[PDB]
Amino acid sequence: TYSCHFGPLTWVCKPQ
Amino acid sequence: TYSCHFGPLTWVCKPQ
Amino acid sequence: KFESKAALLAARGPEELLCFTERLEDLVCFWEEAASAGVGPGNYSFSYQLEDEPWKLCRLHQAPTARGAVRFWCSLPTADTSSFVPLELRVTAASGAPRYHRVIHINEVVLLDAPVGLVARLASGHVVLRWLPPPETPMTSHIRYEVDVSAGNGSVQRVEILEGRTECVLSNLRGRTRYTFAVRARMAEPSFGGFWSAWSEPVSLLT
Amino acid sequence: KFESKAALLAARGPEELLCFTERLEDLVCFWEEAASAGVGPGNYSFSYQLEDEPWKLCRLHQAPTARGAVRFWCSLPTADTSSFVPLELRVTAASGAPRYHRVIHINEVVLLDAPVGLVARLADESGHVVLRWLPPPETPMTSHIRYEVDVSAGGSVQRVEILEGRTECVLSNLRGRTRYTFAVRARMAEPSFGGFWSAWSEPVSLLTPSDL
Repeated sequence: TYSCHFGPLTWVCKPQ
Repeated sequence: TYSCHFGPLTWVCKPQ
Repeated sequence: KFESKAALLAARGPEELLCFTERLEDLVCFWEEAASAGVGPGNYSFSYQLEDEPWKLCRLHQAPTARGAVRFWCSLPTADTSSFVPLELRVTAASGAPRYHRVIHINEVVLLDAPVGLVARLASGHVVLRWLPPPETPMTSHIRYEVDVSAGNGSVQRVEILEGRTECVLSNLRGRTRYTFAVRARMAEPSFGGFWSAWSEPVSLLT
Repeated sequence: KFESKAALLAARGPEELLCFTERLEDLVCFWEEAASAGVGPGNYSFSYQLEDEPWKLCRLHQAPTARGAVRFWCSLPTADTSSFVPLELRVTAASGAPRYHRVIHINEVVLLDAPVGLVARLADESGHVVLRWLPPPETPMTSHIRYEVDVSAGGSVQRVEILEGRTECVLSNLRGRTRYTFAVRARMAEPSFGGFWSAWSEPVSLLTPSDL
């Protein structure tokens, strides 16, 4: 699993 | 903001 | 304002709990009904429930509709605007008598704003449309579009613009004719869903 | 068979520590070299560090190759196949000398299985050729996979690109009364993923209507 979120273009996912 | 993980179609994010 | 008088006339449809999200981090729900003297926010109970969470009460409101009915609307606090999990909504009168019950998913009731900055230039005897997405909106590349082409002088044709593409290249368009274009957007699957936004301000061009 | 022999005569360049993932929960790395009696997998240590966790070992195997070369490969354990962190890989000759160094991201080296269930029909109205297919078996994130279709005339080079997610393709510029062989291949899409094109899927041939 990862810590994703919204944003301008699309999904943003840093390593959670 | 969401704990996403690879799904059949695309990301699967249940909330955190 | 003719469009305005038109909506006043146009025939009704059954009462219904309607919810929609604008910027994907907001949610509004509401219903309209006969404005009978007496009623108010106090006469109704509107609560929701996110799975694995407690039932919460929503501060209802009331405002007059342009047509004369009363619109009772609740607006979920930001923190409860979680998308992918099932949301439950029960609106019952103070007497206990049930009114509405709808289970939704926030990401499936998107009514975006209409696009802006639409422009139509000329090419190879071809017409090129370009436009911006609804301002202040995330997941831009998840929005598909649709262009309305209606030839002036006593008509129509419609194109489905695929996801994240904010530019269309129109081909077959009869010589000297005055076309009037317009575009509208809506969130696209697999993740999102919803309704078509209104149209953007249109643009005419004589070929 | 032809393709088999076609490969044998080919020309390779320098050996490389090649790695790939088929489904995003595996990873197989390998390389090839010439034989040398007394040279078995035990002569090499394939170790790998992964996002600040301790280095670990990977048991190397040896397999034969049609061209008379031997290949050594290691397949990482499921738990160590995270898709966005920098996996460092190291291989050393027992004599201390290093053979390869390579820092990769699993999501960047995807090589799926070829698509399946390629079926073909003619559109009821137009009569054009409508192609449908299902994505590679047991592979996640389907809507992120783009394709490419090859159209051969029983001709010239004709290859149609397919927006990721879409597993249907309607062709219209085809001659009538002609046999066309189709085959589709897959690839993970940007920007989250990266990698290589898959092998072609089993093909299908089909006649076109007499006149169009």
